[PDB]
Amino acid sequence: AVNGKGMNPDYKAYLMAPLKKIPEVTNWETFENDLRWAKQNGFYAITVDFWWGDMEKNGDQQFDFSYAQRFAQSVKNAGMKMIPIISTHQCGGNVGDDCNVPIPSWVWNQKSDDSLYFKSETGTVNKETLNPLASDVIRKEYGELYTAFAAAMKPYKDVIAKIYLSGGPAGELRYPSYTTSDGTGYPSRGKFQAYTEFAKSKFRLWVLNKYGSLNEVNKAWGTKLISELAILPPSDGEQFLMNGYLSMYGKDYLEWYQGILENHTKLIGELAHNAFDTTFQVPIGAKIAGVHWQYNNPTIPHGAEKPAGYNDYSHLLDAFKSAKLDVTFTCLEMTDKGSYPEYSMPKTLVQNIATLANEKGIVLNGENALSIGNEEEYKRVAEMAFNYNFAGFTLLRYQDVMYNNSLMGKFKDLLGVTPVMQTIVVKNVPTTIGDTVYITGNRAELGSWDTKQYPIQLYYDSHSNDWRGNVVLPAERNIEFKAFIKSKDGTVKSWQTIQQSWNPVPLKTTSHTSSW
Ligand SMILES: OC[C@H]1O[C@H](O[C@H]2[C@H](O)[C@@H](O)[C@H](O)O[C@@H]2CO)[C@H](O)[C@@H](O)[C@@H]1O
Ligand SMILES: OC[C@H]1O[C@H](O[C@H]2[C@H](O)[C@@H](O)[C@H](O)O[C@@H]2CO)[C@H](O)[C@@H](O)[C@@H]1O
Ligand SMILES: [Ca+2]
Repeated sequence: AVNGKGMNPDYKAYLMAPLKKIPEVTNWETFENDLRWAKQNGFYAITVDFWWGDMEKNGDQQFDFSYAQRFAQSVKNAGMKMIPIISTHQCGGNVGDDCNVPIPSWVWNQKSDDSLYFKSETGTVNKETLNPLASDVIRKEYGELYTAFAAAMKPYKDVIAKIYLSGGPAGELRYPSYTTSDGTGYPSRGKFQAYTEFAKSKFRLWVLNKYGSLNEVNKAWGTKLISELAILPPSDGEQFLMNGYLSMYGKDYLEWYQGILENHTKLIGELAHNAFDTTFQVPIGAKIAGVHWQYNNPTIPHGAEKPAGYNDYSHLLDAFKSAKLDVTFTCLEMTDKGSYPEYSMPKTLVQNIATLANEKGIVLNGENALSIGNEEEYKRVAEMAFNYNFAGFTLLRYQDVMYNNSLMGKFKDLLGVTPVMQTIVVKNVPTTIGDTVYITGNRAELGSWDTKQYPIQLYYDSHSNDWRGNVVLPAERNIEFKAFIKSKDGTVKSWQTIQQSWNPVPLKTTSHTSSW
């Protein structure tokens, strides 16, 4: 893996449940059979959306956690674990949405102003989730829902492995910048969603709070605004994305725009920890979308990410760290294109996020953006997961593998693996001062024969006078590997003579010993 390391010891595979209720797509008895089959194929837990529109449908504090508890019982019956997603977002309207579960309609009556929803540059209204700006309502409702859900799930704390929060559209922490109705779907540039009267006033007061007065604002932006009401978000989104973003105004607007998402993260994180920590003691996570299109566009750089709220990934990730939330990223199955008209750089995106997460000590998890029907995609997911220190991978979605034995088996082989610690010992390595030893092998867990950035580093054991290392390998999988020396300057000096193999890697810890 990157930086002489191996696969993450805590790696786990998860499976996404259907979008609809089990009773609609199947029956409880069969569901339990499925869960046992999934487990048989390396899946540790099943992630599931518990829709806000279902749990507090009729009115404020009129909860219905019956489905959730029933679901939990079957998971317990199957001998599995579950990862619930408190979905405070709408089901239906996004890609792959075979459902229609809006958020509680009575919530929109709480406010008389447009503070609860989103409005695009062109006036397209979005209501598939609450606008992070209405923190007062978010605090009341999410606090109430998180606490209520905790109480109802208390009896099943044993089958709950982790809890996901919903940061916005599709359960991701972002703005609804890419929708068909707004005409901003992939691979188009996104539109900013801060055009409600409420959003305008918040930005204005935020700016005035930072500078104090219009005189100091104009002095900082090098502008000539006559009135405070002139302080407004980008009237021309494309122009802003072309060069407007480079100005002091641009920096300020993007700071606020993204800041709203960072504060949201710290809020829902605080409420979540307060609600679940004492009872469950499990990690809580949230998701960051994979806005890979218009990434390397020359005229409008990151033209889709910015309107979604993603301007400074490093700054965004600090919010997760402080809120004590694990991060989940998607697009692990895709590869870079970076060509007109899409300018799609998914792989590059993932690598950057992973590197940032890893340097910040944030636990990282991944998902596939779209359904997979070929082992090739699984292979890509494997390269990223095992080489970029991902703590877990969640397959989207249930039906894809549950009703296809061939695809299910390939998933088992490549991704449904159990990481086991093993000691690799190499004897008689003709090293010179400055020489470092490494091993690389066929599987993605061993760096896929890469010698540049994915090899696993070995160290010299002065007591036994050899090179060895505690490497984490996939249990019960056949592997082929070879040791090699790297000169001080970072170039391959030589390779071990005979190719080594372990058919298969033992489930129990031991050591593979070979000579140069
Ligand atoms: O709030 C002041 C004005 O901001 C925007 O204008 C920006 C423009 O969006 C940006 O691309 C350019 O670089 O800077 C100007 C301001 O200097 C709004 O479009 C204006 O209506 C506001 O008055
Ligand atoms: O079941 C979890 C969520 O699944 C969908 O959202 C996915 C989307 O389909 C996928 O392309 C993208 O990469 O990730 C998101 C989030 O995992 C549903 O649309 C959501 O409503 C569900 O919460
Ligand atoms: Ca409530």
